[PDB]
Amino acid sequence: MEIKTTTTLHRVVEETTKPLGATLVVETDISRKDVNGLARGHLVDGIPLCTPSFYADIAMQVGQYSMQRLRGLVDVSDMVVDKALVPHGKGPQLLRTTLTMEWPPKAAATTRSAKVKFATYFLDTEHASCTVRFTSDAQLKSLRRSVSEYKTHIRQLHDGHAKGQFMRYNRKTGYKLMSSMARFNPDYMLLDYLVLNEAENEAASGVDFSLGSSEGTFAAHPAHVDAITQVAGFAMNANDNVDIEKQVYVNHGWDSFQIYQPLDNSKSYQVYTKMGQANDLVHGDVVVLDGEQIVAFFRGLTLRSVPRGALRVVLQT
Amino acid sequence: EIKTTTTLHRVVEETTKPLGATLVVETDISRKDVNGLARGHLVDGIPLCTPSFYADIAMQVGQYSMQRLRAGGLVDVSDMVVDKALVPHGKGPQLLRTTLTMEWPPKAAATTRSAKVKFATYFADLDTEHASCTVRFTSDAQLKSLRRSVSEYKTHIRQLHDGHAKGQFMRYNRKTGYKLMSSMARFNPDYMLLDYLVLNEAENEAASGVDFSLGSSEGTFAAHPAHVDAITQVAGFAMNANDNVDIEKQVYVNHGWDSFQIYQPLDNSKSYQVYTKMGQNDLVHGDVVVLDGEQIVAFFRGLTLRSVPRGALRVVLQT
Ligand SMILES: CCCCCCCCCCCCCCCC(=O)O
Ligand SMILES: CCCCCCCCCCCCCCCC(=O)O
Repeated sequence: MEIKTTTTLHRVVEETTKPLGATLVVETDISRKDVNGLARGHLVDGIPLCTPSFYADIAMQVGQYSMQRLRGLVDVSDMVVDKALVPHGKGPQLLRTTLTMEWPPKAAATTRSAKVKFATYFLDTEHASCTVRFTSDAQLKSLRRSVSEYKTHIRQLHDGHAKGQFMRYNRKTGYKLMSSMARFNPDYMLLDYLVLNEAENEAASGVDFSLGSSEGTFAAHPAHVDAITQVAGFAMNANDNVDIEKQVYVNHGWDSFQIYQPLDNSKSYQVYTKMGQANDLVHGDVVVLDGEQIVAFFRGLTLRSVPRGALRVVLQT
Repeated sequence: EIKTTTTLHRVVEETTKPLGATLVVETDISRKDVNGLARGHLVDGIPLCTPSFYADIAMQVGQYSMQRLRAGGLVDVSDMVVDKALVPHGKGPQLLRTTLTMEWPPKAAATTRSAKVKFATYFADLDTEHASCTVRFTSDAQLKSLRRSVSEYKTHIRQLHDGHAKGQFMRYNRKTGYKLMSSMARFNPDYMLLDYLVLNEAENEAASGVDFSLGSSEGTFAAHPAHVDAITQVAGFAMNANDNVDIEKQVYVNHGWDSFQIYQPLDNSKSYQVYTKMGQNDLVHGDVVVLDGEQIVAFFRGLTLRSVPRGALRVVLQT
C-alpha cells in the first residue's frame, strides 16, 4: 500500500483519504548527501539551481502511486515553474510536494488527474505546480507512426552538417558555448553531440546517459530528463543572433511530458526538436528515440526570453 | 618631428649623443580619444591593455628613429615580452611612458639597425613596468620569402574550407566565436573584428576572415591596436576553442612574439585572410600570416601563448 521512498522522495508527511477526494503530502530534504548534488543541476552566476526535471521526477512518483492505489501512463502535464529553488546546503531544506485529487462518490477508480504543488518549508517559498494525468496511449501510437518522419528530420540535419550547412557541437564545446550563461553539474552534462539548424531553431542531439553518474532510485532521473530539455535550451541560446550577455532563454515549464521506456543510465538516445521563431515565450515539442523506438515526448516545452542582467539580479536576491 | 597620435601624446625627453640616443614619449591612456581603445579585453570584469597597444607605439618611435638617423624601411617589432598586465582604471590620468634607446660607434649612427623599447606606467609627479621589445630596421628577405609561399598559404586556407564543406572542421560565425570565449574574456566592440574562422582542432590550425569594417577605428596610428590584436586573436581562438581545452580551468593567454612585420597598411575598410598552424613546458608558439588576396600584408613569427590556470589568472588580475 505505502509509497516507496526514493532518492528524491524521503518521507510521507500527510496522507488522508476522503469520500470526495484525497490528499498526499511527501517530503524531500534536498540537503541530504545522496540527493543534494542532484538538486544542484544548473549554476547561474555562482548560484545553484534546482531544475524542473527534479519536480517532474517526484510528480511521476506520487502520480504513479496514486494511480495504482485507486485501481498506466503518467503524464506530468501543465508544468509551471514560478520561483527558483536554490539548494543552499546549510542544514535541512525541506521541499514539500502536495498532491490532491477529487471525485464523485465511489468513483475514485476513474479519476484521471491530480493537482501537484511544490514548495519549501523551514512555508518558505512556492516554487512550481503541475497536473499529473493518467493518460491514454493515443499519443504514443501516433508518435510510433511518425518515427520514420522524425528519423528523416534527424538524417537531414546530419546530411546538412556533412555539407557544411549546419553546426555540429561536440559535448565539451557546446557546454563551453553556454558557460557564460550557465554551468552544469557534471552529472547533467549528458549531451554527446548536437547538430543545429539555426534558421529553424531545429536540433538533433545524441544524449548519452553513461556520461554522468546517476546512483539512486527515481521514477525518472532528474539529470536524464533535464538533458532532454537541454537540447531545446541549447537550440535557442546557441543561435548566432542571440547575445547571451544580454538576453537568454530559460526554462518556463511545459504542457505535457510522457516517458514510454525507462531512461537507462547505460544507454544513449536520439533527441529531436524544432522550436521555431515564436511575444515573450517560445514553445515546441521534443521527441526522444532509441533507434526505432519512441522513448519519451515533451509536448509544448516552453522557454522564456529574459534579460541576462535581470536574471542575475533576481537570483542574487 | 615625432608626430603625436592617438596612441603617442607627447615627448617627455629626447637626448642625442656621441654613442647613442634616448627618446621618451608619453601616452595618457585615460584621454577620451584613446581610453576606450586601451581597454581591448575584459577578463573577470577587469579591463586590459593588449600587447598590440605597445606594438603600435613601438612602430611609431621606431619608424621615427629610423627615418631620422638616415639621409634617405621595414620596422620589425621583435622580441615582444609582456611582463605585467596594464589595467586602464579611467580614474584620472594614467601615464604610459615608452622609452627607446639606441647605441652606435662614434663613426656613424646611420647604420644602427635596432633599438630597445620599454613600456611602463608612471604617476603624476614608476607605477609598473609592463613590457619590452626590440624594434629592428630589417631587410625584405622575409617578405620576398613570404611572397614565394603565397600559393602555399592559399592552399592551406582552401583545404580548411574544403574540410568544413565536408563536415570535418568547425566554422564559427563572428558572434558565436566570441560567445564561445565569453566565459574567459569579453572584447571591446572595436576589437570584435573576426568575421569567421574555420578550425582544424587536431593541429590548432585556423583560417579566418578578419573584417576591419566591423569595428570603429578613428584616430591616428602606425598600426591600429584593434587591427593588430584581431590578427593575434586568430591564434588565441585556435588554442582556446579546442574541445580538449577547459577554459574554466586552463586558458592560453598572450605572452608576446619573436617578430612582427607589416607590409601593407591595415585599412579599416578592408577584410583580410589570416592563417595560423599553432600545433601542439607551458608555452606554445607559431606563425600567423595575413593576406589580402594574393598580397602578403603582415606576419607574426613566433607568436607565443602561455597556458595558465583560469583561477590563478583571476586572482592575479583582481590583485
Ligand atoms: C552538445 C551540446 C552540449 C551543450 C548543451 C547545453 C544546454 C544548454 C541549455 C540552456 C538552458 C540553461 C539555462 C538555465 C536557466 C533555466 O533554464 O532555468
Ligand atoms: C570567428 C571567431 C570569433 C571569436 C574570436 C575570439 C578570440 C579569442 C582570443 C583568445 C585570447 C584572449 C585571452 C585574453 C588573455 C590574454 O591574451 O592576455
